[PDB]
Amino acid sequence: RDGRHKLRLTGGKKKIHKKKRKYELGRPPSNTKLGSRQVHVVRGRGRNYKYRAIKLDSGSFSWPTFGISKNTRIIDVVYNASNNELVRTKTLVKNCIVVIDSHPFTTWYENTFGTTIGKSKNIDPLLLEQFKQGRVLACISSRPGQCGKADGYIIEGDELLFYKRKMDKRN
Amino acid sequence: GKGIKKHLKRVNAPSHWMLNKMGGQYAPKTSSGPHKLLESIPLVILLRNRLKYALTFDEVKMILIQKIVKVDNKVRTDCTFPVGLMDVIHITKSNEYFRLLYDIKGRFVPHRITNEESKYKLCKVKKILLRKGRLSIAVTHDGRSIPYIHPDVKVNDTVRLDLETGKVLEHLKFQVGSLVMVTAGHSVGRVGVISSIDKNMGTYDIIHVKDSRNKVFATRLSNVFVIGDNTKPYISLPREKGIKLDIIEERRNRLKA
Amino acid sequence: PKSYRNYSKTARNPKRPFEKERLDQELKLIGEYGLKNKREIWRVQYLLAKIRSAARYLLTLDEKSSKRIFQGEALLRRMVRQGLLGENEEKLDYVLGLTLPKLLERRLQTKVFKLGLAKSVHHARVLIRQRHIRVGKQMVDIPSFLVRVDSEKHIDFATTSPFGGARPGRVKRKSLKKQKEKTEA
RNA sequence: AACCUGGUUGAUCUUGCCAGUAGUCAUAUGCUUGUCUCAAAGAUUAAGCCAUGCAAGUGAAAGUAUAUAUAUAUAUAUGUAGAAACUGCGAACGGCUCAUUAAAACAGUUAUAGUCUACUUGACAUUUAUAAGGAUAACUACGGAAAAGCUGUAGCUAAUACUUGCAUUAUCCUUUUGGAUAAGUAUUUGUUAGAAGGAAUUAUAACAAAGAAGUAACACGUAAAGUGUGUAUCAAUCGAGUUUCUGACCUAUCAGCUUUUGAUGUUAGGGUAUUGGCCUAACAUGGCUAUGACGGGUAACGGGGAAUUAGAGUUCGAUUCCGGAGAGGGAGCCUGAGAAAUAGCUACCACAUCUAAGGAAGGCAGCAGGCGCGUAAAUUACCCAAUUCUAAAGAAGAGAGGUAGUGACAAGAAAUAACAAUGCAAGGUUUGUAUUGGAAUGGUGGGAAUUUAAAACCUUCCCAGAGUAACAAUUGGAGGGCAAGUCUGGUGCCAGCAGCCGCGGUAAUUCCAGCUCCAAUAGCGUAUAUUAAAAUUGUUGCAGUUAAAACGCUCGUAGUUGAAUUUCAAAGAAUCAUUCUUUUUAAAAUCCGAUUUUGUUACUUUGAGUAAAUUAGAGUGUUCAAAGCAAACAGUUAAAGCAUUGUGUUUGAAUACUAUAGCAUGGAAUAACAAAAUUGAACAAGCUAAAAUUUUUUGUUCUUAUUUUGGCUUAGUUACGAUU
RNA sequence: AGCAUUUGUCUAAAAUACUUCCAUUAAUCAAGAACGAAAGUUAAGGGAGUGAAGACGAUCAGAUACCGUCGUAAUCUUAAC
RNA sequence: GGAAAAACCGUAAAUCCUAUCUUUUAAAGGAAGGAGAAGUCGUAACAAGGUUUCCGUAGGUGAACCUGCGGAAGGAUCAU
RNA sequence: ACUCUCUUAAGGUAGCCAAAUGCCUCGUCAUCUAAUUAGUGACGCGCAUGAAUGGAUUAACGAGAUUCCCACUGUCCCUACU
Repeated sequence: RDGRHKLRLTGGKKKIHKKKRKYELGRPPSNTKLGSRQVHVVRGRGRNYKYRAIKLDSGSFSWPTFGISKNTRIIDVVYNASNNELVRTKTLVKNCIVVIDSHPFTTWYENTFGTTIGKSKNIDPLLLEQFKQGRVLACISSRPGQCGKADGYIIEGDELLFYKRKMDKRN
Repeated sequence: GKGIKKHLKRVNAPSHWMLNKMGGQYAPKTSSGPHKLLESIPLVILLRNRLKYALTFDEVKMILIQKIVKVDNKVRTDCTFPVGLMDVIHITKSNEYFRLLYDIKGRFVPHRITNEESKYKLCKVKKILLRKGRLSIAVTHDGRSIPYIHPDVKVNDTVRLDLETGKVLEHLKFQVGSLVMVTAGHSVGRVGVISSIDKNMGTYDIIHVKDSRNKVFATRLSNVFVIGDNTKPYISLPREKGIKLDIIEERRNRLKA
Repeated sequence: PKSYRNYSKTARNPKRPFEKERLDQELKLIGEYGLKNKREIWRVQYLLAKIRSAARYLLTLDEKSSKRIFQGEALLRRMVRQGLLGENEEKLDYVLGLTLPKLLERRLQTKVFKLGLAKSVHHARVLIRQRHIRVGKQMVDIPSFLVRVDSEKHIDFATTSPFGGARPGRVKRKSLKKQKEKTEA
């Protein structure tokens, strides 16, 4: 599997000897979808344990601008940076764009500052407009296939504008 | 399979073990432990091949079962346990204390030491790590971990260490006026004063060392062991006092006895 | 696995087999020093040649050179121990000057023949094989032992030899005579 | 020891080969073989096939014993053993082969700021309890199947196996102390703050989220308070994976290869222990190539190294060490720290054993031993004593390993007479040699002493014990090359010999004998390969008018090679007449009128850091040598030294080499290269925008203002600026 | 390689001479290219002499040869090879 | 909580079909080269070898060869 | 090969083959096939081949002549049903 038995830098067909070694691995790939939390333990080399989430729904989501996090159910997968197949199939992967249920954050803000740490950084109107309708656009950052949970952050400013334009000239 | 290699051929073993060609086929392989394989001796070699208190490995086992050997103030029990670059061997039946030192040819001799100086050792720090709660710890070439070290002590500074408490008594700066002992380079087993330091970006650092006969040689920083300050060596040096005769003179001396 | 004990050729075969002048010379040398085979001459020749090669290499190196002074002196001291060079000579060109009769002259059989004991070179060679000789403190049967200068002073008879006064004569004849005398009387 | 001879001819000189010669840790084979030491040995052919046997286990304070046995004190107390079995740890090392494999693997040289790491070492931990839950083996009973290291039930019972789970410490304030408050290790996310390394998105510190896993419900009896076993994190360590640089055999009658099926890159993922086309998607359209890519060949594992060498070199390296690869051929997997493991497993194909035919079991390139293949190779040995390994580690295991047996593979030492008398021989009392005749001795036979895991050998001693010293030396030769026969018979161009020239047709210096002689000698022939000889592969170091060989001629790309020129000298001391060494002599910057820095690279010098064995080499009377890595010294038993009534003492195992590449380092010459005028500077002056310095408006904090330093725009001023 | 009548036109060339200019621009060159006698080929002309083939007459034991008489192709220009 | 069983991607053994390459190897007949003898036919070459040789080329021939065309001297001339 | 001989205007050259050309003839030898008067390659004293009456070879092309091989089938075994 890993690291040999593909063509020479010159374009040549390099010969093979040295039968595949276990320390190569190349373990079988895992999708992971949106459903009810279900995770499998994997035993990696040297007794490194890894967590294979095969379905998830409830993550740790961070509002970066205020440095605070709440746990939230994730409503749907809406855009993927790479292939359209993953988003179509409703499967999570690291850099994917999901939508989160914003009631925890809304509740936090009202409790803390009032109105619907380093105080008063004043939201953004586009983000605020999304916020009223109660389900908000977020980027997963952690690796589900490694860490057994999917953790992410609310999109902001320029990054927000980019994803909104790509996601939805327009078909 | 393709695991770790546990055997060691007698020929493939280090030259400074000083084993013969024809004595069987396999050496003692040192167990893993506080000093590197290539930079120690296994306790079997020390007892049988150097001191000569055993003629066989079996006699070494018989000696070892009896808790009459102590290295570093504590009893040891495995034959293949490492002697270490600087340590105190204590043989309790005959009340003998040895400190281990290099000669001037490049091998380890067990050197007869008084009871009073036997209660301390010299430890080079290899690293200094900052651990949780902002508490420093130093890491020694003696495999030993040093909690709560002075911030005044840095990586090439050596430290005098008690054996009862494991705590530091004092330290010797690696300042360019300090006695240095050569540990593994081509000129291993010498003492000099540190002439000069040359610092090279991204690469090995070399230090120029001067002998008591005013001969100069250079050596790589990795293998340099501070051994005292300009007044005296802080432990008692063996017979030739770290000073190396040149071959012609050595042969001339040997004849002229 | 293969043994780590080393081994080497003593001698080198001579090249150009039938060269008359060399061949007759070798026979002449055998005639003087009592050697069994051309092989004995060849080993001695090889030994001399190695010394000559070493000395030649040394003399190429410059004077006052550290390696040169050390090794040259050491080799020369070894020659003094062997008794190849006299006291007055002490320089590498007398090492080059070493010559094959001079080396043969330091064989133990030769030394015995010179000192006495035997009445012939051949007599000396059989005497040495038949265990009558002693270098003092040690006994030897090898006629190709070479004598070192400090050991030329202690050539003797073996103390367990007849000439040392051990078992004193021919057991057969003395017993036969004694039995006959007792019977007769 | 830096070496040459015979053969073109009537005779000659060349060119040129062939022939001779020697070696070959390089195989075979023929004859012969007495000693002793030393010791390679089914690799070349078939990585062909294998009968039988053996080759990995493990419990001496310390997880588990109502199988069972047992000793003391009064059924009871202690204990001591303990078959059996669970559990634990190993069995992933060793050992073997060399098929594969030609930038691969390997060697030096980096990197790991891209990671994993059992045993061992040292630091050392956080959100019912006078003691918790079962269920299982051995074991008991009934069983089944021709047979397997097959296993079915049901009843039991333990564990350091499996599974639960019990406080308490730290932070801030009055001020020893009195109050208040906090309290998850890795790991992962988001947010920031920031002891060291050349460089940090590093150690680390805080905030907001998640979060494994743990921190003893365990066993001994240790010090006149301790140990074992398990255990989170860190470090160390035995290491492992990737990974930088540079280095290879033959072939152009292999010249364009590589990219749909990842080739080269970019982005994002997934995957990994981690980096990466490692793998998916999307996007680029590249990457490599006559300085030989891409193919083909290899009777090719690589290297340490080996043989041969005057110096260059040339060939060889299955084979002691290191590294790689593989276990009939392929493939896939489990367990565990470590495996794509082969005396683990599953399947296929190719083989193949037992079977009552239903099914079962199999893998010697472990060691023996067999068949086959062949030019070509040993005992179904004995032993774990040493050497080491593995274990719950003394005490058990190990065909790892040692020791023998077989052994003319190689290598060292070394007999096969010696000697005196006479007689004879030759010489100027001599030297030599067929008669005699007393000494010397292994080999050998026996006994020991000893050696040894045990025996045998070695050594040593005591008996026996040579004269045709039958206790018997052979092999190949005797024209030339080439050292020794124009000796004697037989054959008669036949038989034959003959590396080569040639010999053999009736005197054969060559055949076949015999006699004599000669070379080497317990060794000597023969074959095939290989090195020298071969300056006949030629860098050193060939030849090309005519002997082999100048392209028909010219242009020309790659290649190789390339004029001159920029800093000359002067003075002092040593030494034997020279040599070696020191001082000063332009210009700028920099440091307190004095003090010290100044292109790049090749090249070269030193160095550094280099596995041993090998190899060169110092030391060392193994009986000598091949060797080994040791040893030496005094002492009929004590002196002597030095320890404060005691203790042997000196010791040796050096040194060098370990590519050309990489690393540091002094450098004047030699080379390159950089810098270099249809123009480029260097400085002094002035204005301008950036930074520093001083000040500071106002009821937890927003300003403003002068001054000083680097960058930029604009006239002047300099030995201003270009080698022949 | 090759080049010999006359004159013209278009071309190149070398030496010399040069107190003329440039300033190393060079030397030899695998790859590749230009030219390349004679014969031969392909195509158009052209065709005197010469003359492989061939035909005869001789010479010779024989003669497919030397010698002789005749005689196609080629030899010449253009255009390719 | 969980044994049997299945389906899907993914590893992917193996079997067969083609295709090319590789390797020896058969084959009537053809046509070479050498080796062997005293066989046949010539007279080609060496002398001006009885037509100077030899080259390149083309045609012919029983073969050695002969002839054309243009070269060379290694020619038999270094020369009115 | 080489020689003699009668004789022609000249005596078949380069080629080619039992060919749509060969009587003798189902020529002799191979090969294809299980069996070959067929196919193909050779051989060639050829009843009676052969050089613009064209000879020899040919890529492409063919409602052409000929043979074999693969695929395929009621052509056939052996017919039946519709």
